Amino acid sequence: LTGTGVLTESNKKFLPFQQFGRDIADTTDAVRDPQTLEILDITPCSFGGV
Amino acid sequence: YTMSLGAENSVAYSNNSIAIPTNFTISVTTEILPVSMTKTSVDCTMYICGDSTECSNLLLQYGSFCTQLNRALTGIAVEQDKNTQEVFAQVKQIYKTPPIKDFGGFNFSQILPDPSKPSKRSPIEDLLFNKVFNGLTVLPPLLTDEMIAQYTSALLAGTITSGWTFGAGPALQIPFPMQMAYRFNGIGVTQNVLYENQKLIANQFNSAIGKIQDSLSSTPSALGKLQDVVNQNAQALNTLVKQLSSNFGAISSVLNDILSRLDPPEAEVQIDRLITGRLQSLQTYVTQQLIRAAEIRASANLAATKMSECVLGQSKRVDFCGKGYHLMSFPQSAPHGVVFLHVTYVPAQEKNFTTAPAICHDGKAHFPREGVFVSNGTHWFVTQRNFYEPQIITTDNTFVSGNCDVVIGIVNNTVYDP
Amino acid sequence: SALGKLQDVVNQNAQALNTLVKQLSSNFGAISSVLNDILSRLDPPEAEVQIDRLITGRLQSLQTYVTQQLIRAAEIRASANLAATKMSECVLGQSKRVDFCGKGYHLMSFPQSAPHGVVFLHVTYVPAQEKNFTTAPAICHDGKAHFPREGVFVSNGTHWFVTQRNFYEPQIITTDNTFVSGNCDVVIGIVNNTVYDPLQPEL
Amino acid sequence: TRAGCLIGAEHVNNSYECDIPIGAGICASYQQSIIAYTMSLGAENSVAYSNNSIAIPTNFTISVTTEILPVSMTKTSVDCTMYICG
Ligand SMILES: *[C@@H]1O[C@H](CO)[C@@H](O[C@@H]2O[C@H](CO)[C@@H](O)[C@H](O)[C@H]2NC(C)=O)[C@H](O)[C@H]1NC(C)=O
Ligand SMILES: *[C@@H]1O[C@H](CO)[C@@H](O[C@@H]2O[C@H](CO)[C@@H](O)[C@H](O)[C@H]2NC(C)=O)[C@H](O)[C@H]1NC(C)=O
Ligand SMILES: *[C@@H]1O[C@H](CO)[C@@H](O[C@@H]2O[C@H](CO)[C@@H](O)[C@H](O)[C@H]2NC(C)=O)[C@H](O)[C@H]1NC(C)=O
Ligand SMILES: *[C@@H]1O[C@H](CO)[C@@H](O[C@@H]2O[C@H](CO)[C@@H](O)[C@H](O)[C@H]2NC(C)=O)[C@H](O)[C@H]1NC(C)=O
Ligand SMILES: *[C@@H]1O[C@H](CO)[C@@H](O[C@@H]2O[C@H](CO)[C@@H](O)[C@H](O)[C@H]2NC(C)=O)[C@H](O)[C@H]1NC(C)=O
Ligand SMILES: *[C@@H]1O[C@H](CO)[C@@H](O[C@@H]2O[C@H](CO)[C@@H](O)[C@H](O)[C@H]2NC(C)=O)[C@H](O)[C@H]1NC(C)=O
Ligand SMILES: *[C@@H]1O[C@H](CO)[C@@H](O)[C@H](O)[C@H]1NC(C)=O
Ligand SMILES: *[C@@H]1O[C@H](CO)[C@@H](O)[C@H](O)[C@H]1NC(C)=O
Ligand SMILES: *[C@@H]1O[C@H](CO)[C@@H](O)[C@H](O)[C@H]1NC(C)=O
Ligand SMILES: *[C@@H]1O[C@H](CO)[C@@H](O)[C@H](O)[C@H]1NC(C)=O
Ligand SMILES: *[C@@H]1O[C@H](CO)[C@@H](O)[C@H](O)[C@H]1NC(C)=O
Ligand SMILES: *[C@@H]1O[C@H](CO)[C@@H](O)[C@H](O)[C@H]1NC(C)=O
Repeated sequence: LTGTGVLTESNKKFLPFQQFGRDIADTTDAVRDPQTLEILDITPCSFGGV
Repeated sequence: YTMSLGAENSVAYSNNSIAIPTNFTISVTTEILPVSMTKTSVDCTMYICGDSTECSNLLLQYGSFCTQLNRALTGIAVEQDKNTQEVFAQVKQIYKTPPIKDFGGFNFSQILPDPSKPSKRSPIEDLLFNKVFNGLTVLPPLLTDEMIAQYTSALLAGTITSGWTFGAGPALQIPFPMQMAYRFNGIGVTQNVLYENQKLIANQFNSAIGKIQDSLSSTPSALGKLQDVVNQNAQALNTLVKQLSSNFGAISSVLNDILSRLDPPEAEVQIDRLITGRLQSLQTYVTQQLIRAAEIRASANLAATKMSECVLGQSKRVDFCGKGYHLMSFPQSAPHGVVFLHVTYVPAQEKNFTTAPAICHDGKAHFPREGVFVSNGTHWFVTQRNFYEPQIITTDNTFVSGNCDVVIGIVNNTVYDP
Repeated sequence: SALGKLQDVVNQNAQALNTLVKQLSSNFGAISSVLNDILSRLDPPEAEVQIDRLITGRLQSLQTYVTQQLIRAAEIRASANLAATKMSECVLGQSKRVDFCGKGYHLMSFPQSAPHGVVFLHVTYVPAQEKNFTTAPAICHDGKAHFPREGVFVSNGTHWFVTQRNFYEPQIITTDNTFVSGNCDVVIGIVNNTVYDPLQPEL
Repeated sequence: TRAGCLIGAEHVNNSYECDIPIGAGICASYQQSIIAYTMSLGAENSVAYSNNSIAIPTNFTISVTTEILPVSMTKTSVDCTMYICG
């Protein structure tokens, strides 16, 4: 499952069978690291008007 | 069932009978108005194309559509600060109440800022405040809640210590119960009524205003009017975002899957298909946001005039500053809006009296100078029409016009000559 | 930036018009924005696809223009409604509405014509040069409580006078500019003074 | 700032009447460089309130306020057929 952004440690807890999570608008919010199983949050890369 | 329109009632109408209130009550009405809405904006290019370069370049074939959309949302965002400023910034200076809050028995601690709290909001404002990413962004307001609270505080301090003069001119001090006396004369009730009932009035006021804090804690649907604004905008935003998952006839909603799965000369057809779909949904969002903005502006305009006429003055407009005879108002800050506490005089405990349009006296017709002529069953008195307070009929509270052969329903009495 | 408010209306409409016209140069996916080049360059059975493509694009941009023009028209109508009521109440009368006919106590207004709008010159009375005075809600006199008939009771430090509240103009307190209601044991903050009786000098 | 990252303006501890608004209580203006500050809401003032004191104006002034309102806009119209198809 693809995406782009900044990966940080998550404080969320996934159930043992869950691989990634989604927010209210059904957008990927977090993923599980498939090798060590830590949960990583995905934040957007900053952008905005200048 | 068939709904009832109101209680069954009848007025005891008679050609020679009037009812006059003998005791009044004071109540506080809470009126909530939205002033502004969340300054949501989204750029057309990132919303539609994300990080797909061929989409970004293809989108230029739609000319200025993105410019028009970006401009319309920018215009709304600016308007929202204009709406806030024209409602709360009614003052020239920030006024504060004195350390010694002696207002003649009138307790305003519920509406004045609470110095023990870091937010320095009033006990009532606390309830008003406590109860209420892919190309999109939300910009902060110019005036933060703290600054709105400061303007509101200035308005209360002005209203309490200088009446309406801080609005029309410099803030000139006046004893609180004395400006209340002015406010009573302003509704056709002579000021002596207040001074002989100052303790009663202060107690009715203190209770009526204290009840606002209690009522708002037990009624979830008290601030629904401001919540509805938040909900409509939240739904519009969430709908706009979920709509990106719609494919509009394309093989996939995701540009990154079609550009990598489907050869470019055909992928462009599906990219263009997605752009038309997404551009249309964005146009729909902006159009509704402009219409919604107009509704908020109209409310902000109402709040602005209402503050000037209800808070920085005493309107004479019926049911404009709440139901009853308007005395004064005290604004409170709320998220995305303003709440007015309207203090009104309400007639009560009326009694039936017999009346006459004039008194006949040695051939002359005497009309009341300011009040009405009433009879208690044995004697004629003249009273103000908004509060029973009988006076002997004299030549100083009546005037003569014409004679006893002209007025219909004229009665014979004695007019005292001092 | 005095008349910017009327200029902003002109500018928004000028931009909407100019945008609508420049938008015709947009091709919306067609090989050319110009109908005359596609009808002469491309065989009819296919040219119709590009003609239809341009129509959808141009029809959409026109629909967008009209929609915004209707919304903008509503804003202007609301302003016109305000101007209409404001003229009736500020020019053809004297409103009592605070900050409606400008800041201060409204006296009168004089309208002036402007391109696409109206300008009101509001003439207002503004209090100034105030002084501190001591007050009382009533004057106590031989047991009766006297309230001001129209103004307020003030003291200059040695004598009590009655003044209109919007302009200092002291009068001796007399029975003709006060009225009696109740007595000295009821009013809070009542002060002792002498109320002049205009009849006493003769009787 | 809360609004965003402001580069080139200096931060000062003096509040001023606003000029060019930024957001979140911050405004900027030009002094001899561009500054950013928390905006002032109005002048500091207090009313000399007392239970037995009133202020009464002794001299008045008269002023004229100019209020501008739009009434109408250019009556622009376009026919759909000629606009689209020429
Ligand atoms: C104004 O009203 C407030 C209540 O809203 C009064 O504060 C209370 O004072 C009593 C003591 O008499 C305390 O036991 C309560 O806990 C206080 N309540 C709150 C919410 O603080 C206040 O004293 C009144 N002030 C005046 C001048 O009457
Ligand atoms: C006018 O109405 C008020 C109530 O609004 C009366 O005051 C109350 O009198 C009762 C005794 O009958 C007391 O228990 C209440 O505590 C009083 N309330 C307040 C706020 O003071 C008042 O007596 C009535 N006056 C007249 C002339 O009828
Ligand atoms: C109408 O009002 C008058 C004046 O108050 C009442 O007459 C007085 O009644 C009291 C007894 O309650 C006597 O002590 C006074 O001497 C009477 N005054 C006069 C001038 O007679 C009269 O009773 C009231 N009428 C009704 C129907 O209530
Ligand atoms: C008020 O007083 C006048 C007298 O000043 C009364 O006038 C009488 O009217 C009747 C007709 O109804 C005549 O027949 C009498 O001759 C008139 N009297 C005099 C002295 O001229 C008048 O009726 C009285 N009105 C009421 C309601 O009592
Ligand atoms: C309050 O006003 C009174 C009346 O104007 C002042 O008393 C007068 O003072 C003048 C001198 O300036 C005398 O010529 C008058 O004869 C005085 N009139 C009376 C009735 O005494 C009084 O001085 C003023 N008080 C203050 C504190 O200014
Ligand atoms: C106004 O004048 C009255 C007298 O007409 C004063 O009444 C006195 O009040 C005190 C209590 O403070 C009593 O001990 C006296 O016996 C009362 N005098 C009389 C003659 O009854 C009243 O105090 C005066 N008020 C002011 C502010 O001076
Ligand atoms: C990844 O390899 C480590 C060995 O270093 C192993 O302990 C771990 O369980 C492996 N992770 C998964 C998901 O199999
Ligand atoms: C006046 O009298 C009528 C009877 O004709 C009665 O129905 C009405 O309630 C009375 N009104 C008051 C205020 O006493
Ligand atoms: C009221 O009507 C009665 C007739 O029922 C009449 O006798 C009386 O004079 C009238 N009073 C007035 C003030 O019109
Ligand atoms: C009234 O007196 C106070 C001092 O308590 C002073 O600050 C205020 O400026 C005075 N007002 C006028 C109008 O002289
Ligand atoms: C004002 O307050 C003082 C107490 O500081 C009191 O003695 C005086 O009588 C009060 N005056 C009025 C009009 O309330
Ligand atoms: C503002 O005041 C603080 C001390 O509270 C000081 O450390 C800071 O340098 C000052 N900033 C400016 C721009 O003067």
